[PDB]
Amino acid sequence: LTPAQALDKLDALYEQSVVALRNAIGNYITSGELPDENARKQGLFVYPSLTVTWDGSTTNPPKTRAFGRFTHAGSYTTTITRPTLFRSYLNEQLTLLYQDYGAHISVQPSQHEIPYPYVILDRSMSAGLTRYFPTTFSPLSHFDARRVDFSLARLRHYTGTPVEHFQPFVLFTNYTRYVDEFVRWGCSQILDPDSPYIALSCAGGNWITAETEAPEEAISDLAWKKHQMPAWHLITADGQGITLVNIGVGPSNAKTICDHLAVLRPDVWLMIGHCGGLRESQAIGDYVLAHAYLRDDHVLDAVLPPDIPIPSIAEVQRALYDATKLVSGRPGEEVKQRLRTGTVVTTDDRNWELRYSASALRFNLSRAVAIDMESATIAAQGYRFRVPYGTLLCVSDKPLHGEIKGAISEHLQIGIRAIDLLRAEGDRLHSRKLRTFNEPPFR
Amino acid sequence: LTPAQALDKLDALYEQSVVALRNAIGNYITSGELPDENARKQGLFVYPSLTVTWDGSTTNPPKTRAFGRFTHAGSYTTTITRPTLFRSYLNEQLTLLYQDYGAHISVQPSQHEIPYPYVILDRSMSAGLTRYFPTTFSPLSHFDARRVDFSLARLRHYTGTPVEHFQPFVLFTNYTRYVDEFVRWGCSQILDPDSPYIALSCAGGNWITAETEAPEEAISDLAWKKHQMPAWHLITADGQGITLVNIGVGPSNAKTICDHLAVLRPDVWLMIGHCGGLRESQAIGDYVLAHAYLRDDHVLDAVLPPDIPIPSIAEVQRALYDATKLVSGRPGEEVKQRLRTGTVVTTDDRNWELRYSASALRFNLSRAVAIDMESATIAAQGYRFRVPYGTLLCVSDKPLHGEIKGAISEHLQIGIRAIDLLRAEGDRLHSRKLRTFNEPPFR
Amino acid sequence: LTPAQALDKLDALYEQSVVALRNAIGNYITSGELPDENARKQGLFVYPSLTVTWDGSTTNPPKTRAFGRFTHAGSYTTTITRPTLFRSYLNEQLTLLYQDYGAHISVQPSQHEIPYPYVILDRSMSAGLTRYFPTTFSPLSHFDARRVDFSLARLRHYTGTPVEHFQPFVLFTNYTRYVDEFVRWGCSQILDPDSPYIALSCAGGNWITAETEAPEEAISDLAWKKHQMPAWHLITADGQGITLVNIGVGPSNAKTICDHLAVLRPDVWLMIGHCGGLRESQAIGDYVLAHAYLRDDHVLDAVLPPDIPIPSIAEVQRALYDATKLVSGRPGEEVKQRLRTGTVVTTDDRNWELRYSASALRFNLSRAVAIDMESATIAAQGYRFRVPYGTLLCVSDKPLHGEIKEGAISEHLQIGIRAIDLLRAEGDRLHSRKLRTFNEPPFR
Ligand SMILES: Nc1ncnc2c([C@@H]3O[C@H](COP(=O)(O)O)[C@@H](O)[C@H]3O)n[nH]c12
Ligand SMILES: Nc1ncnc2c([C@@H]3O[C@H](COP(=O)(O)O)[C@@H](O)[C@H]3O)n[nH]c12
Ligand SMILES: Nc1ncnc2c([C@@H]3O[C@H](COP(=O)(O)O)[C@@H](O)[C@H]3O)n[nH]c12
Repeated sequence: LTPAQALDKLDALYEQSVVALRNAIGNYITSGELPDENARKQGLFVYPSLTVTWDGSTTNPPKTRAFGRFTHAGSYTTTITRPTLFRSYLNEQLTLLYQDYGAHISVQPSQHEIPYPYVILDRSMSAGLTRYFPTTFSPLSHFDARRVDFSLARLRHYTGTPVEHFQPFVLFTNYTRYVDEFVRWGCSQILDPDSPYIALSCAGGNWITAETEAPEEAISDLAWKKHQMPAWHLITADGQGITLVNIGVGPSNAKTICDHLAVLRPDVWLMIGHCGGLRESQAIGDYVLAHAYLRDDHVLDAVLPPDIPIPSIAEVQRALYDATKLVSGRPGEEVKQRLRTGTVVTTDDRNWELRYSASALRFNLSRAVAIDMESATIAAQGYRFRVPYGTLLCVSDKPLHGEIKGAISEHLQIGIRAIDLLRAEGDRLHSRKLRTFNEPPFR
Repeated sequence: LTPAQALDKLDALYEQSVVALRNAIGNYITSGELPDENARKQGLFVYPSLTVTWDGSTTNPPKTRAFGRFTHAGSYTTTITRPTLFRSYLNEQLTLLYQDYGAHISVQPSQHEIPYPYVILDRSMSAGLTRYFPTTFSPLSHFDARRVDFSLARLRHYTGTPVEHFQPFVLFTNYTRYVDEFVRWGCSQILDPDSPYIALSCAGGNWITAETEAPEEAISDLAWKKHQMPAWHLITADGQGITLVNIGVGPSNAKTICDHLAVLRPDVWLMIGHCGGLRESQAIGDYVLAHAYLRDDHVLDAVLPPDIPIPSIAEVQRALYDATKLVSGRPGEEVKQRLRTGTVVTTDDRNWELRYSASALRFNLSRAVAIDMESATIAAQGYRFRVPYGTLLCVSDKPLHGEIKGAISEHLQIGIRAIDLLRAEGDRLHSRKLRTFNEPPFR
Repeated sequence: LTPAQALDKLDALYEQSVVALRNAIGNYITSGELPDENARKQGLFVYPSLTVTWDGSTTNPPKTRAFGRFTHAGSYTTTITRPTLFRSYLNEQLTLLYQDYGAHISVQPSQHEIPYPYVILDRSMSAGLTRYFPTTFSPLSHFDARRVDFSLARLRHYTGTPVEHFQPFVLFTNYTRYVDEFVRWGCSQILDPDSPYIALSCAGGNWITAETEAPEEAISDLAWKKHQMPAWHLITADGQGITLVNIGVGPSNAKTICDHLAVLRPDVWLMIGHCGGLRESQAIGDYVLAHAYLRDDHVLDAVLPPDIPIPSIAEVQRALYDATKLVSGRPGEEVKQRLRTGTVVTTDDRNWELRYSASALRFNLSRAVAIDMESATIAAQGYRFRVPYGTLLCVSDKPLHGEIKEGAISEHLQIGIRAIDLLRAEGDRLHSRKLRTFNEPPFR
């Protein structure tokens, strides 16, 4: 069975089950009719199952590639959802295993039923539905159908945007003004015929395009009230645009959003936000490129102990560095005056200043250069879900030197230019630094 | 007071006290005569004291330099030992503060007496000596006279080498064969009139030079029997040679040697040794460039908690990388097949294999690429003492894939070439990644 | 089946499999030929299996013996390797269970194949070998064939000595000069016709005997360069000599060496080395007999938590004490002036002095008397592997009293040797129940 064939059968089996489930739900709601146990046990409401086998024999397999590899011979399977949404991804991944290892692809109904909430009111019916309907050999991919549907639903909820509009290159900010600037620059790019950017999905619903009646409707103020972490997508025909998510504040929220965004398998996400500068030689407006993180955020301690080192992705580091040279003033070694590369402390205690003594030893021990509340969490999540990551913050205050609580446009530009550099980079973006011993074949 | 003047007064006060102490000791040994309390209380056996003051006013001070900087106005002092041995260092450091800040230098006797053992019997004398003789602002430097004398004495003991022969660029190895190769290459370089290398200090005493009668006396086999960590110095006229220390095995020993070597203020130390490859795609003989460390060595947990991130020094990382391209085969992106960049696990349990299950979770969580017993320790110590560091290991076995327990020359060459690249690098070697908030002015 | 019979069948089955494996390896290397799955599944490359059963019925079994006992009825099994090397041991152990409990012995092929590396080319073969060949009830013994072969190979590597030269009485030292003194005394004993010592296996290869051409070749200086922990064996006809291992420095190394030496089932191992004296009344050259250890070595925390008490073996303690009286002058309570019995601190931080304050509280809390870097580790390992242990250190410095870093070396080593003698004559009184676990394997 081939890639194109596998995709088509997945679409078929999936479409069939969702329709069969929607059908049964309608029947129950109108005539209190229930589905037959036999049909269900036969895959009536089941997710498609994708299996890929490898015999182990191959001339010279990709020993250096970061993804799309086999660590051993055997069968790798996974339930699948929304094949259309994941068409590109699934195609590309299956193609790599097909052409580089001559793997045996096969599709068939799984043993897992689709929870009815994902195929769609009242509350009395809620009692019956949950009673008679579905509610809530190595891994071929990181997440299974259940986990993916779970996160897609949630993404829309926190983002106020359809998941089909998310681009592979993500930018995260903890400062509102950045989206204003992003949207402005975005609309501007859409009007330029030479720019690949043809649309702008906005949190709330707005869909700005070149044929739009007064693109002022871009930023809906009501967006921040109904969505915890509003997103904005600058789309391109080939889906290689830029997504910007205003994550808000705190490690808790940073963890939450990454938990979901991870299922879309981004190519990279960068943290472009504010931070407090801890060094006297630092000036408000300066940049900090994190080369390491002092994880005082707690939120991920249980799944990733604080002593597990979270490294820097060299490719992303150069990108941020180079992009900073270009956009910010003249290049050379002069950047040093405006850019500091060092360790960033991420805390879950905004008011850490009320306890400086207790913190001072840590800052000193870590040679801390800046402090924020999202960096380490985003980076750690990137690391956990094999999503290249990077952090370039901008000093907005100097807590330790009597300057507690513009460069916005420039800062955002550095982020965007970095994206550009990484996009052209092609596959050099992905390395083996994030690969696990039991790494799934799919990227 | 000027740099040259300060150095001269330091030499004087120091020379005087050591002679005065040596004198008093001889008098006691021969005639049981004791020193007079008044003279001592007047600085008879005291170390010289170096004080540097800064008013705070200066046009535009070095805001980007890694060392020789003032974080605030005030006086910085420190006791000093062996001014001749530290002549270059002290001169350079004082010149920087003198010319860039117009700092006020001053020398005077301290309140600290030189422990008699450092200026050099039955149980009867030792009893008297320790009874009647000395026994064992902001800081201007990292270590004080007592701490420095303590380490110099120890360095000679573990190394079997005079401290005056140590060079600024250090190489560490946990494999004996590396010194054989190093000495061979070393003697070879001494015979070449175009090579800056003019001498080779050897563990045990040997001093090979171009005018030597059969330089076969180089490696004294008795060296490993009388010295725990034998060193070899390839010296140059300007003292910019290469020092190689065979550290032996274990985190304990790695910690010990660095504790002392740190007082000589090296420019950099690289770990060039063996390790176990943890990945199936790794082949014996491949190289591992550490970008992070999983500190399971324990030995430094109390002074530097395992959650404090130990970063990579970019400059050292590139030098190790480039040096690997040059020396090892052809350049390009092909290095990837021979070189893996990733996280190294340093353990204090050589037989960790006897407990794979317990370890496996850690290896996986850290994306471990290799495992040794000294790396993280050496790097952590470098970090602690502000000594740029780096690690480039060579896979000598594959514990997880059966194969358990020429390239040596190549490996060593990579280390040496890296040193060369860093030496030419000049000051770009030192960055601010290791600076503390209360960083002493002296490098 | 009887002891002698079991030994013979073990030798047979083992010899057969090793030869069968060596054969298959040769075939692959020369003709790329692979073994047949059926033969292997039939015990072609398999280790012998030793099983001992007990019905539970017996007049009056040894209720006080430290080893060779049954806690309950049932079958006890274990894979076995190098039956020749372990002939004495295996025979003695099987004899005890046979005659004291009338146990049912039986030998047969196991389900475990011998990893090819233990029966010993190039690099392009390593890939194939590891692909087509074997790579790297209740237990009858502490270690199985896999674990034993693993350690034997390693012992030779760290020691620079063939495993069959190791004696039951082991001495550990962290000071080079002790081997010089040991070898000297050793050669001397070999020349004396009244001494049971007939040979001296040396690290590196040398095999000194009475018929040797200038026994100066004893200590090969190159030994410390090619072997991390050089050993020296003073052998006797009945293999009851003394083995000396120069372990070097650190808890890591102390742990490593004991991990391997334990499979040879020593009768005892003593730590005879230097330490720092922490008491003002202590004089350089004094002795310290450890009655307890403050484990600040870390290296064994995971498998043996620091709060599990590591006790002193009374028999070993008396031997060390008496030996000290004899060798170090006259007996009586006059030893007190030269010998202090107390708690020893074992750390993995040689430069602990750089943090005295942080340590002071601990030293004080434990009534610490000395500090070193190997004792607690050696002792803990002995405890873990049921190998009687003891520590008698010699103060080489006084870190806390201005005396920071030999005739006494010879005396110290003599105390160690005399202690061994006392323990050797002690017979079985050496082994007690203080090290027995609830699920203790029948074999010593
Ligand atoms: N001195 C400081 N301490 C902690 N967090 C921050 C920040 C960042 O700014 C945000 C905090 O916002 P407020 O400064 O409005 O409380 C956080 O998302 C955090 O990443 N800037 N300066 C900081
Ligand atoms: N699989 C492994 N596990 C732990 N350490 C090592 C080493 C290294 O090898 C040395 C240990 O030597 P041996 O392999 O001779 O015991 C240590 O210095 C350590 O850094 N190589 N392979 C290793
Ligand atoms: N004051 C002290 N602190 C720690 N270890 C030791 C030792 C022992 O001496 C050895 C250390 O050697 P060096 O004293 O040459 O560094 C270790 O094996 C250790 O057991 N002697 N004195 C010591």
